[PDB]
Amino acid sequence: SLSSEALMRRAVSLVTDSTSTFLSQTTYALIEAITEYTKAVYTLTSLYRQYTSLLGKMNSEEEDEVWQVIIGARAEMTSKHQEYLKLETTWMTAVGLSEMAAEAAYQTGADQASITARNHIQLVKLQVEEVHQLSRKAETKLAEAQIEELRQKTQEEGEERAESEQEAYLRED
Amino acid sequence: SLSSEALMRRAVSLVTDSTSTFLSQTTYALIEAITEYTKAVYTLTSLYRQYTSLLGKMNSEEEDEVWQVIIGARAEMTSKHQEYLKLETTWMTAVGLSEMAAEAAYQTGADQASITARNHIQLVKLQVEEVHQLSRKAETKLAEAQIEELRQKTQEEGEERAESEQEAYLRED
Amino acid sequence: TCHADLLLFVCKVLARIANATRPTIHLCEIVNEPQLERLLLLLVGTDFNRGDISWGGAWAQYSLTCMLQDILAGEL
Amino acid sequence: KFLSGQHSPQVGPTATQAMQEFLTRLQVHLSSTCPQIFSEFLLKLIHILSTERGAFQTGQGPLDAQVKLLEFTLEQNFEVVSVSTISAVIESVTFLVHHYITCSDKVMSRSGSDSSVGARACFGTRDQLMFDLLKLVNILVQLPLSGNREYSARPAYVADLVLANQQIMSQILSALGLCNSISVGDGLFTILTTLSKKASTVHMMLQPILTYMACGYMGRQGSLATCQLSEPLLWFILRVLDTSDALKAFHDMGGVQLICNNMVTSTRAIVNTARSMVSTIMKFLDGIHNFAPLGTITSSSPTAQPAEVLLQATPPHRRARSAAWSYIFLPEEAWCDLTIHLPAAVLLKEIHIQPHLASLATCPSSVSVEVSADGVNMLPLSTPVVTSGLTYIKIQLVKAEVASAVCLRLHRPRDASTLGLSQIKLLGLTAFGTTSSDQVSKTSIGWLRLLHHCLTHISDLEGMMASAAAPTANLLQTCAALLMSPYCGMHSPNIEVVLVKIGLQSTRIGLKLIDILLRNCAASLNSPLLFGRLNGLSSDSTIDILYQLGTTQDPGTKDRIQALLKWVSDSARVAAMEYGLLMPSPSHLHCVAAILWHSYELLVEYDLPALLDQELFELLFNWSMS
Amino acid sequence: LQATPPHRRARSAAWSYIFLPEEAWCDLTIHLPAAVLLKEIHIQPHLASLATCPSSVSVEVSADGVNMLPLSTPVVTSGLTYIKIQLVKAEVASAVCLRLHRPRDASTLGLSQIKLLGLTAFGTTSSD
Amino acid sequence: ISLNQASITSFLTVLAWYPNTLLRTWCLVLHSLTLMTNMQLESTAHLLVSDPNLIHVLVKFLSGQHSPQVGPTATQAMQEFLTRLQVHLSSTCPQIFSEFLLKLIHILSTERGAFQTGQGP
Repeated sequence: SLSSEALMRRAVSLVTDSTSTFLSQTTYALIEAITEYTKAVYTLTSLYRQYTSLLGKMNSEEEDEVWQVIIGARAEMTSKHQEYLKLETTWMTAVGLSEMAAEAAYQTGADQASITARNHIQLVKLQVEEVHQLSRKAETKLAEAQIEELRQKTQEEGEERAESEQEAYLRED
Repeated sequence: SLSSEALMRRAVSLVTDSTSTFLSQTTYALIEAITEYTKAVYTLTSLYRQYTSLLGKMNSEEEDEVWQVIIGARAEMTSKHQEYLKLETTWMTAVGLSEMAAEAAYQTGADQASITARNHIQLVKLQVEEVHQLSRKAETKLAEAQIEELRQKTQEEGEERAESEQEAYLRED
Repeated sequence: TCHADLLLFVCKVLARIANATRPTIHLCEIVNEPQLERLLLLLVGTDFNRGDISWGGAWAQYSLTCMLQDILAGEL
Repeated sequence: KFLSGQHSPQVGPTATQAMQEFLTRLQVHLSSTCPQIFSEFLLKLIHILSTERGAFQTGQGPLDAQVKLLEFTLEQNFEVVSVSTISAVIESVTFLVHHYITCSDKVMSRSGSDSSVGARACFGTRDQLMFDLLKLVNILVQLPLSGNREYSARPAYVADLVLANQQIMSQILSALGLCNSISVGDGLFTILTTLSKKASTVHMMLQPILTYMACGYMGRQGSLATCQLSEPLLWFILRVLDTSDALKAFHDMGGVQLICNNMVTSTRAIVNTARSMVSTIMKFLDGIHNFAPLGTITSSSPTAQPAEVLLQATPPHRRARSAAWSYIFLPEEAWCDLTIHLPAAVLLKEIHIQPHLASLATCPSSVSVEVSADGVNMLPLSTPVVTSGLTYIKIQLVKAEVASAVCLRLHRPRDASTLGLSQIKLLGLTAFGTTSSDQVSKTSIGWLRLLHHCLTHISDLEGMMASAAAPTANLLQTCAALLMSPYCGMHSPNIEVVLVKIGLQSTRIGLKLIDILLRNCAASLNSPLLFGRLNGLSSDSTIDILYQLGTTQDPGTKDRIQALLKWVSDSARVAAMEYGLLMPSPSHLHCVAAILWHSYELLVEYDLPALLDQELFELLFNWSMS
Repeated sequence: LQATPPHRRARSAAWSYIFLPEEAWCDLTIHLPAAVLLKEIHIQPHLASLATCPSSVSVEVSADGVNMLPLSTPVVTSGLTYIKIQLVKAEVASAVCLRLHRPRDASTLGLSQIKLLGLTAFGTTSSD
Repeated sequence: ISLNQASITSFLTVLAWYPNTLLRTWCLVLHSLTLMTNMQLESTAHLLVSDPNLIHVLVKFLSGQHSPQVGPTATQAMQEFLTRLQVHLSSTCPQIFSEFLLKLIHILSTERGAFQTGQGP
């Protein structure tokens, strides 16, 4: 049936291009929430530097207020993380739809549509992995700032602990 | 971003209606091919019934021509069987696509789209399985006609074979 | 010094020849008691089979079994 | 009772922690006054659990709690423990572990998370328990014995009693022979290594090894019966044979004759499974490969959905909302069956079943695999594998089986009336073709590796070993066969060393060795034959051996050279008119010439020119002009 | 713990546990404000991904809420869409510790809801 | 291929002491015993039932990550084996088969038996 297969091929090209546009919008929403997450990550990084600059016993209206802002930043980062994770779950569902569409394109013989699908899938996945690399970069620098904050915090802690042992030794011993 | 998620939901609605278009088209092509297969099935059935009426020497100058026609009918029916089975493979591909699309819909909260897709799938699957029921009846009736053809052939040729043994015994033995 | 791949064809040829003759060749016409005992010990003997390691491998075992079965069936 | 036992057999961390807590308190309270009774109690406890029809032997009871007990026992001190109980536990434990290795299951199914090493695997669950028992045995054999040999001390050791115990040693050595290259095999190997280190005399260690090497399966006798060797056991024997004293003792007890006799006998008892020119011819006529797509899959239930989609090589997308195949269980049905008929028998190695990942509740709770080599009479491979909670079902056959049909009996899911499957793979090999893609255990090479080590490990003793090894009948014919066979776990150069050292230890076998290489290499239903190889075939190895025989300076050199020249004249004479004479190797003729040349330039101590008479020279001229 | 269960098709497990490679059991201790006559414990696994359902569940109950006592040997729970553990003999329980075994084929354990059904000594909830 | 009384006795003895009897081995054993009851040797079934090693063998069989079950095929073989014993003994001496069944069930039920410990298929 010439008309039947021709139209069915054309329809699978429509499914392919719709699923491509959808997956693009999904990648864009995912990238948006990943970007907001990244922003929050860099914010938390700077806030860790701040808190590290405020380590040792000093104005709690500075130290613990910076800590409170750090809590706010953490909440922002975590909520956006959860939302971009929902987006990414839907994004993987979208990838799955695009792949199933490419297989439909083969079964009908719209191999040109199947190829264009595969191309778009690859471009999207590449850019997504790229923004994932940006996310990992931000997260690695956040981890670095966490490590700096740990070094400083622990330093102060151990110093104070030693001094407290000596001050306890000043008495009754 | 409610606007972002709403545009996302409408994008998924677009995927859902384009998958419903492709699924409808594949269902229509499948129904056509199933119908023509069923046509060849009932044709071959009637042709076997005729050939059964032509069993034996009663009209060899007819038996051999109905046989040739039956060969052409077999070829047409079987090529259409394979064709509509590839078509049905594509149909199940489209069903799976539309289901994954409902999955993306539910994920994005386009529940109205998801339900529309699900009800479309149910309608399509029911109509498909109706034409499939017609095809399976036609195949059953072809099988029965072939069975009766085999019974009649094996009976008449068995009696003729016994007669041929008896006729070989009539002479020189 | 001999190889299992040749053994597979030896078994196949043996069975085919046995089943090809008009008075099908019976296993008793092929072997005597020590020979048949050694033949079966190749399949079941612990000097030729060590559990997971079978004489000539799974393919050799299967070919010998198939040859024996074919010869018997020709007899039967 | 506590350790002997739909609930899991485990007891959970809390109950298991209670048992450890109970035992730990016992240990602490007894430490300062009388810890020997606690250890005796543990060993008596472990003995009772290990005896036949005991908890360990039957696989009963809380495995976590049993392993925790075993782990706890491994940290205890066994000083001043009676030797009777120690020998009882070692006997019981070794019997158990030997039983475990011999009773290993035919199929193997692990989850993708599990990455443990099988028991039959060296130099890297019930396996942990068996390994834990073996660690205990290792600790016990190292205990020094008291003056009267009735209690552990604190320079003899329990190893002597173990080594003096023929049944215990037979079990350990036979058990290690079923292993292949930390797991159970490591435990057996470590224990055997421990026994050798602590043995009072090298004879104590060698006798069990020699006794094992002198018998067949389970100590049987017979002309063609020989012990099972394995790379771990062979590696251990080589370590045992590492010293000159051990090698001297091995020689003194008939070890060399034994291994040489075994090589001849075992070589008779094996057929080469390496592919040969028959396989090449099949290839000329045009890691494992999935044959499921080629097969037809059916089910005994008339109402089952067609499952051909399962056989397709390409699996559906992992998030597909509909299972490729689904089965609706009748309320009284526990098992559904899927029969895969293959067009021809294949060496089945694995069966992969992919459940519908989107709805794992429909995955079968268990799968019973039956395999039919003839495709008609199905035979269960093993008890059904528990499969609930598995995203992927990989059923590996430990021993690949010829299979033309595979019947999968899938148990109703725990919490669903429908069974959903995605794909079935039947992986394996064909007899021939492109899809047809422990040597020591399956060939006689292990004996030759032992023989080579004896000849070469300690040079100062080489002579003696060769003298002890040369006499055995058909030894040289067999070594030549192993020399000309495809690589089977021993590189050709090592075989060359054996042949050269055997042939050079006396003139008589040099003539026999030259005749074997040039004239007749066949053996001189139980007798060795070595019919499989053409006479006089030359290779890099044979050419080097002939050169080494010719150019080695010793009393026999003359005679050997004579033999070579004799073969030349014989060859030439036969040319002017036994297979080695009919088809003389051109490489060997050039090797004879090179021998003559290099002997002239080396200033040998015999009369080389006298051997080169004019009649032989005329023969060569007539031959070449022909 | 929420009284209203998540949607049966909730595509993401309400709670998930990532198993360390050496961890076999995860524990969940539910402390109640006061002792109740516990009769059943219902655990709802994430139905979308049953591979994360615990392979087995060991229930410990503490009448005083301090000294946990295993009820029985762990119940095999792999392949179950719903985990209903009925106590044959109702037990006074102020705390319940659920020890969930790592799934057979997953490194993460996903749960939706836990119900502790039972009665109180008195009040409206005090309903051979 | 007909085995003699000594052969069957040796088979049962080996099975009684055979330590490594896996499920495929058991299916082979049960199928073979089924066919042996059909042999013309005193009937072979009487020889089998009169041997205590037969009870030892079935006790081991019923005493046992795999499910404890044996699957329909192994279970069907065991049922087929028992059915053949019953049929051959019906016309001559069913009391020993019934006595065998109760002795079998008794052994399995005694303390530390299969039933008491909940082991086996």
